[PDB]
Amino acid sequence: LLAYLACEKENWGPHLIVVPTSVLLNWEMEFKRFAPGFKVLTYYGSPQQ
DNA sequence: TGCACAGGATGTATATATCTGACACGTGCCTGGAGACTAGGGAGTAATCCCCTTGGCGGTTAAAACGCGGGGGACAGCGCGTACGTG
Repeated sequence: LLAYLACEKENWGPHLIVVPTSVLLNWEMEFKRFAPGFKVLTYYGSPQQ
């Protein structure tokens, strides 16, 4: 659906997912596996990183 | 002539009468001791409601705890001289 929004319209936008802490890496690995052309960030190291 | 002696001329602690100072006793007018009336402030109670607990599982995060390197600062040793101790 997010890859459909990039090709259907010109809206890309900064998106947001809310994942549990155990499946945090599977969405990044799935984002590199499926639909590579998206820029994805993650969230680790709350006080410093 | 050199020498001991008897009595006076001054001292000196000793005992006695005398001068302050503080403890002890005998009063009386501003205090207390006590009797009665008032009453409002203190002792007692009936809901109340409201924030304050009761007990313990996990997940995760930010704070607390440990560990080593070493660098610079506490700290000991020692000579000087002038600044207060002593007369």
